[PDB]
Amino acid sequence: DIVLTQSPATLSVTPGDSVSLSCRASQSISNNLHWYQQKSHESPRLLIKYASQSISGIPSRFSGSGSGTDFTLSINSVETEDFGMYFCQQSNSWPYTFGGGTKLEIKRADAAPTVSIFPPSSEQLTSGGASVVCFLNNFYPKDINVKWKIDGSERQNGVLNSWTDQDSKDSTYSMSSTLTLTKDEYERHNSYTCEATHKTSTSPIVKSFNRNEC
Amino acid sequence: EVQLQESGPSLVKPSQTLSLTCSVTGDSVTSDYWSWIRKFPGNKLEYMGYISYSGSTYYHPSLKSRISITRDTSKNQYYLQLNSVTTEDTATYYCASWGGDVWGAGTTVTVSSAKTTAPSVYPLAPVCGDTTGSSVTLGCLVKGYFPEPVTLTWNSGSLSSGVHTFPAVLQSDLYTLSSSVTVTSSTWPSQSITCNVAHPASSTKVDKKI
Amino acid sequence: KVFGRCELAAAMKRHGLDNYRGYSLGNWVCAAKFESNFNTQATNRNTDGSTDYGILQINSRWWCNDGRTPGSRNLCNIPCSALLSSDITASVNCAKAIVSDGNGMNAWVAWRNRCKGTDVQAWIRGCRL
Repeated sequence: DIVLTQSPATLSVTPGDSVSLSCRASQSISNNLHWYQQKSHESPRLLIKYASQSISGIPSRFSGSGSGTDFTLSINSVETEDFGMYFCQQSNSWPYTFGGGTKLEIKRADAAPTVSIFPPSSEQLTSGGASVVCFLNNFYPKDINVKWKIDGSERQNGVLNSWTDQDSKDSTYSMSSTLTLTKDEYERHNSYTCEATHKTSTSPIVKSFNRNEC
Repeated sequence: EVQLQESGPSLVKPSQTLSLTCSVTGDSVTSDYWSWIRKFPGNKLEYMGYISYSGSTYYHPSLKSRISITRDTSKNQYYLQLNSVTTEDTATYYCASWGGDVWGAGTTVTVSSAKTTAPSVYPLAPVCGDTTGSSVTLGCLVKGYFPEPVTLTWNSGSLSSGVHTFPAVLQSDLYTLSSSVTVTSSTWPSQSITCNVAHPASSTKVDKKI
Repeated sequence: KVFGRCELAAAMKRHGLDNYRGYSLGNWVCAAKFESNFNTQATNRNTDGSTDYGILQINSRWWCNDGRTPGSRNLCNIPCSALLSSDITASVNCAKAIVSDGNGMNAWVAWRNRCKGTDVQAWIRGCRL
C-alpha cells in the first residue's frame, strides 16, 4: 500500500565523491524507514535502520536522515566497493514495502560504441529461422537507443535486447540487439539496418547489409 | 553466528506449488521473527511475509492467499509455500530475519512449463567474409535452450580477451544468449576461432567454428 | 530518568511510535505510565528468574539478554541493560518488535487492563506535538 519513491533512478559518480539518495513515502511513516545495499542479485545488507540509527559493523561513511515522508541516505566519500543498488523499505504499516531502488554506478569518460551487424547463418536458415544480430560494445554512458530498419521501415516486432552490467575491466557498457524473423520473412526483404543513437555523436551509427549481397 | 540458507526445487510448473526451506544455524528458529522476500527479474523487491514468536503470520495482500509460512522447531527451519504459481512468480527468493540483520544467499525459482531443451548454436561472421580495418568482431548465437545455464568459451578458453557474453533472455519460453569476440584482423581467418557451448541440463557440449 | 508525560510523548513521536502498525501515540504513553510511571530505570524481578526492564518493562526471558536468565530467547537481540538508558532508542526498537507479533500491544498486561479501548488520546492532547 505505502508507495516509496526513490530518486534518482541512477547516479554515476567517481570514488571519493559524496552522494545523497532520496526516498519519499506516499504516507507519513515517522522514522520507520530502513536502507539496504545490494551489489547485484546478491543478498541485501541492512545499512541504516529506523531512518538514522547506526548499525554496529557498518562503515561510518554511511548515514541516514529524515522523518515523515522524506528520507535521505548519505555516503560521504563513496568507496570502490560501494557501487551497486540501494533500496529503502518501510515497516510502519503492513504490508512492508520497498522503494524502486537507486543504482550507484562508476563515472568515466564518454565512449562511443563499436557496432557490428551479423546476418542469419546458413545453419539457422536451413532450420527455417533468421536472426539478425547487432553488437554495440564498450560505450559510456549506458543510455543508448537502437533502431532496426527493414527495407526502410522501422521494425520493432521480434527485437530482443540484452545489456551487460557495467564492465569490471573499463567501466563501459555493452549491449546486443537481436531481430528474429522466420526464414520466409527474412528472404522477403533486402536491406537490414541497426541504428545506434548515443550521446557521443549527434548522428546515429548505422550498420547494415543487403541480402543480395555485398 | 546466525546464518540462513534457502533450498528447494529451482523449477515449478504453472498452477503448481512452489516450496522452499530456510535452514537456520547459529541460533534457534524461535529466537527471532522470520521472513521471506523475493526479487523479481526487473530487480523490484517484495516482502512476502513473516512468522513471529507466537506462530502468528503476516502475508502480503498481493499474494492473496496462495502463501503459507510455517516452521519446524525440531529441525530449526522454516518454510515458504506459494500455490498456483504463474510465470510472474519467477524470481530470486530470500529468507531473512525480521530484523534484517541476517539474510540467506537467495535461490532462484523459475516458473515454466518448458521441457529440457539443448541449444542450437549458430556462428556469427561478417557479411560475405569481410573485414574492414585492423580488427574483426565475430560472434556466437545460442538459441532455444532450457533451462539456464549454458557456459560458452572461445577456442576452449584459449581466446579470452575482447569477449562480451550477454545475459540470456526469454524468447517464446526458451532462452537465447549471444557472445562476441574481437581480435586483430591479422588473427582471423588465418587462425581458426571456435565457439564452444555446454548445456549441463541436457548433457550437451557443441563446437561451432566461425 | 523519569520522563515528564508530554516530554515522553514527543520523544516517542520522534522515535516513530505514533501510528506504528495502527497504534496511535496515546497507547504508548498510557502503557509507559502504567508500566513504569515513565521511569527508564524501572526494574521488576519475576518468580521465574526473569526481570522486566525499562520504561516499558520488557522481559529478560523473551526479549532481552541479561546474562542471568534461564531459557533466554533474546528476541530483540539486545542487552537488557540497553533498556535502562535515559535514551529510549533501544526500548522503542524492542517494543516495535514485540508489537509486530499477532498479539500486538496485548503483550503488555498493564496496557490491556488500563489502556486498551479507552480514550488514549487523552494522554497526548494538551502537549506540544
